[PDB]
Amino acid sequence: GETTDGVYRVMTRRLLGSTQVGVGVMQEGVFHTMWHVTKGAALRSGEGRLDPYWGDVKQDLVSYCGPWKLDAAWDGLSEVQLLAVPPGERAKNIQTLPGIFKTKDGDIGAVALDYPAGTSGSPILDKCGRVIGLYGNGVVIKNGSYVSAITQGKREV
Amino acid sequence: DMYIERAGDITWEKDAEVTGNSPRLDVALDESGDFSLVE
Ligand SMILES: N#Cc1ccc(C(=O)Nc2ccc3c(c2)CNC3)cc1Cl
Repeated sequence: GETTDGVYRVMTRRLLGSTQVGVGVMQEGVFHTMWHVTKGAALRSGEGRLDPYWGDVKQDLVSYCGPWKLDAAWDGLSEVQLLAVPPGERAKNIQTLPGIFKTKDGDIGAVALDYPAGTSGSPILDKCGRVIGLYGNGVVIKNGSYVSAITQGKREV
Repeated sequence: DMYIERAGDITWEKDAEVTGNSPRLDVALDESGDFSLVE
């Protein structure tokens, strides 16, 4: 069905009514989302079917119809926009300066914005509108609030 | 069965609502893709 570039809601009719389980990015005929949103399951876009192509539980990423296409990266200095798509609410850009997750394998940018878990998969953008990562995987801090990493996949060849 | 619905274009919005802090955190990432605070 619909394969136009843009941000999409990931819904389910398994629970009560229509529930939003997450968000995703359609770019170059590939649907990109977080692994914990779909658990690698098949998706529907009208009459059409989207089959998983690549996935990894540790990176918490998954692609549909083709290999991961998003390769933009945070510059480590500039503010970014979370194009948050919350359940039952309109797509909304929120500008913030990301912090840093310091790990044994390197540093990763992190946005300190709290949203309903069904917002996971929402894209984080740079000043050019390029998707530098996805929102939805991070940590819970002292005040009970969430700080998500800027999770980006790898583009092959 | 899960399904997708278009929610909009991926664009940067000038004069969007600016909020949130920039915390530097020591974190660990396990095999299940779950983060944890290192202390
Ligand atoms: N604000 C907020 C907020 C709070 C919690 C979560 C969340 O639970 N994410 C998540 C769930 C399961 C797995 C993973 C991450 C990676 N490994 C499995 C997302 C958000 Cl956006």
